[PDB]
Amino acid sequence: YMREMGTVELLTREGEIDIAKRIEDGINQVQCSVAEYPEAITYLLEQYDRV
DNA sequence: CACAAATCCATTGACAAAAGAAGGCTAAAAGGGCATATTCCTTTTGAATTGTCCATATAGA
Repeated sequence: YMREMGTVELLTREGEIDIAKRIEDGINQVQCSVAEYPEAITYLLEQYDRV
């Protein structure tokens, strides 16, 4: 385990910021893909009524 | 050998204890959420197999 974790190198602070921006990009892409789906709204409407 | 009485087995009935449940409770058990910065652990003996040279037989030059 120590070897396989030692091959990978650490991160720079700006590096971590880059990775975080990548994650936001992914999550926003998936939220937009959900947004182009009408039943994505229908399910939330039904659930609110349930509450 | 029949008729008169004391002694048995059965239901009425009620009555108290006991248990199966149900709810109301409370102790407890299990999640979840934490944002100055944390970067690589602490005795031999023998046999059988496996990896290492050696004899050697053959094939080209």
